[PDB]
Amino acid sequence: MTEYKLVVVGAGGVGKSALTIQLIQNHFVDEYDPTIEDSYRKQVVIDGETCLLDILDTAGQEEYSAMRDQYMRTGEGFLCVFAINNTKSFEDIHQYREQIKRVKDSDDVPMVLVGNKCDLAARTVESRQAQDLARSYGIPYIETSAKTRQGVEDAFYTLVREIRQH
Amino acid sequence: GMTEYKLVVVGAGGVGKSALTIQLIQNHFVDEYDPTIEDSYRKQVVIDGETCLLDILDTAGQEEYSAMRDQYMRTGEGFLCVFAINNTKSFEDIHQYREQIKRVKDSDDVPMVLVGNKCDLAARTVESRQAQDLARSYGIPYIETSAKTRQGVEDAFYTLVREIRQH
Amino acid sequence: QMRLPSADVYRFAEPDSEENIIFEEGIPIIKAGTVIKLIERLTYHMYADPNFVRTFLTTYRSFCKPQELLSLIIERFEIPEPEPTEADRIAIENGDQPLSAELKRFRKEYIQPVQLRVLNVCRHWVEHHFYDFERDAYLLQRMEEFIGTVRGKAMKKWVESITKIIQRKKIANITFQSSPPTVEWHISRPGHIETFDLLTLHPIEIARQLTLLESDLYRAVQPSELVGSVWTKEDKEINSPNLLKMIRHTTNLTLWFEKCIVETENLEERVAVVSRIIEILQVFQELNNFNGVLEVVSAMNSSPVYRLDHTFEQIPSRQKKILEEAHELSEDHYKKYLAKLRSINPPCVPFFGIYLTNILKTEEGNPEVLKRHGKELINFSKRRKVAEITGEIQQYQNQPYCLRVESDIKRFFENLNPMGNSMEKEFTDYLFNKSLEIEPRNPKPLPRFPKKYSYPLKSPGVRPSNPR
Ligand SMILES: Nc1nc2c(ncn2[C@@H]2O[C@H](COP(=O)(O)OP(=O)(O)NP(=O)(O)O)[C@@H](O)[C@H]2O)c(=O)[nH]1
Ligand SMILES: c1ccc(C(CCNC2CCNCC2)c2ccccc2)cc1
Ligand SMILES: [Mg+2]
Repeated sequence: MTEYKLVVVGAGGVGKSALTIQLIQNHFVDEYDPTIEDSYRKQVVIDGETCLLDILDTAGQEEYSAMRDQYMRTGEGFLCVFAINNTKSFEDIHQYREQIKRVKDSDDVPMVLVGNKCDLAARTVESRQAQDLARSYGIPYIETSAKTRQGVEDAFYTLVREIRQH
Repeated sequence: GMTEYKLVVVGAGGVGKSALTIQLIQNHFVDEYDPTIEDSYRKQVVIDGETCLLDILDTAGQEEYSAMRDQYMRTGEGFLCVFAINNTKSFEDIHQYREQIKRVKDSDDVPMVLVGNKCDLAARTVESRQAQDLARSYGIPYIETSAKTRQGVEDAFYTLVREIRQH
Repeated sequence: QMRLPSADVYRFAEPDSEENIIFEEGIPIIKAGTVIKLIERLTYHMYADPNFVRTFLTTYRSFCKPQELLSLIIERFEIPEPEPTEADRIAIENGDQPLSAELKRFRKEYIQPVQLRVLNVCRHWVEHHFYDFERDAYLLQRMEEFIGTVRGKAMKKWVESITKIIQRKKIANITFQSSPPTVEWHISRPGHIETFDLLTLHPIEIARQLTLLESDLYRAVQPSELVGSVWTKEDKEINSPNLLKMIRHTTNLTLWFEKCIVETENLEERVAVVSRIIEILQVFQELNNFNGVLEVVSAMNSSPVYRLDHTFEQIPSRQKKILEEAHELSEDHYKKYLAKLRSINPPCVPFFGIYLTNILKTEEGNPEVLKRHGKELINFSKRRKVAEITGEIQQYQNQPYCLRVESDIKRFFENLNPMGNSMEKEFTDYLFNKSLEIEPRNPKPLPRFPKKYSYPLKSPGVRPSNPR
């Protein structure tokens, strides 16, 4: 079966680990334990074909920013996550995008823009704003909640479909 | 084209039984085994000039799945009944294994060999004379093997293939 | 390129050589090495490889003691900083602040990555291998002390985090989005546990509840019950209780199927019994419960049941097909089973037996050390092979079944005890004698027996129902 290397990136606290653990275990992590680097595997049937997903969960805290290129080298596709109640995490997206292009030395890298925590009412980033950015990158935009599972499979499996067509 | 013999290894767990099949199928010039690959339990050999294919079923590790024994045994034309020479209990189990093979095959005359295996440098507790006596009363050959030095391993399997050919 | 500390003050700065590390023929794969080199690579500054951490923490106890591991990673953590370069020295002698370019690059690209990864080893060690600490409280105190005295603002977020995680662990919930199907009932009604039996419960609900039960048993097995082949040794009841509990359930359920069959002496009723078990098998397949499938196949291939030709003659051809295809999964060393397992969409319940045999043989047919140039290197590729197996086990342990527990049906199957007070051999002989009684060997003619079931034998079938 085909193996896909997925990488989840984004500012600290946006919910990269919660999204990943929801996907893997159908379980919402309520605690905030900052990641250094974690790895997960999932066998799943996508569009009638069996896939092995390798998911690399990365560190968002600034103190770990020197280790970023190290995991972008291996990745085939990237989930770029921000939280819709955190404007600063949205502004950080741009920097991840550029570093990924830099490292992989390409303008053509499978990516999905994810706006997480869409279960919360106190939104500060508007859909339209995030959608315009996604279009300028040429990638889909998906809003998710690790808490309720809304959008979660949709975000990951969309990334897989893009790696397939790449 | 060539004859394929289905061989089944049976015996108590925990006492080095799996070294037998591994020492046989192995390169036997480098300990570097991967049971994960198909080709790790099939082996082409020449026995008394006649070339044949050995298919070995060794479910070591699964002894606790005792209700699956019948189904595994059913698959075989010949049987290696293995005990450890430093484990009296494994020797005493032999009788029930033989009875179960006869029942599953529905025959008093099933190709099998008794194999006493030396799995480490601990003290022997089953003397070879006891094992010879038990084998004679069953009417089957007895082979002693070493789990480290590859001594006796070929002899145990080749002897079993001879019992099948002469059955 | 960065200069390293001297190997005389910091052992992890020894150059790579064939005498301390060997690579396999975009990160390297280690074939063998000294413990020192394994720990350097476990916490390498140049790349990320979290799977190496899982591998190491799963298997290290065969070549290194826990107390010694902790000493070694604390030592890896304590990296000497370089002295000021000549340009720095000259700035300082003129009363200026030095640029400290080399010191800063070393901190950013060697010390911080290596220390973060030491901390990641500690984090993974506590979260996923806490049994080392449960079995040695002094190891835990050293860990708590080490973590609780790490200073510096750079490490602070993770130090605080690992401290909380250790505390939570010391005093040691599913989202689905779609609803579980409705529980199905047949002759036995809810609450009437006294009437519960093979033919009175709904075969759909039998398969579902056995699948929940067998899934829970499968999900409870830890790698510590497997590495070192401990489920086969003298202390297996101490070291592998979850594994053995799981295996014993499978064995009990197989014997119960056999018992239900040969203790039904009337031919027509026995045909109903066999037919109901093949229907349960069919729901097992729908649910990807391969452990359940092989429970049934083991029972049909057992000596008491396999020989009942008169019973199998009467089974519908469509059910003979279902049974024969299930049996083919196990043929040729489980060739079709393995292909089917790797192609389905989880949740599933694997057959554990294959894993046990592969782990045992990997550990038995590979040396602990490789000798090179008079040195003994730890054979790490043997460890990686074992962790590939435990890794696959854990992968299938993640996905939960979306099914509702029925407490009474669960209880009924938890307390199944087909053997009663009898020993295995005596019970096994009993089953075979029952088999000889109800269908004697050729040429002895087939007797007749009275019926024993007072309720209808017609199956409600294996297609689920759905009221509004
Ligand atoms: N309401 C809500 N809270 C969420 C959601 N996703 C994550 N959180 C919460 O936000 C916090 C941060 O989650 P986490 O997954 O650890 O974030 P992270 O991006 O992995 N952080 P780091 O970069 O440091 O590893 C946790 O308390 C978590 O419960 C979501 O969809 N909704
Ligand atoms: C798979 C597993 C078991 C069975 C048997 C029948 C086996 N057939 C052989 C019997 C001896 N003679 C050789 C044929 C069975 C018997 C009773 C009830 C249902 C099944 C078939 C397929
Ligand atoms: Mg995280």
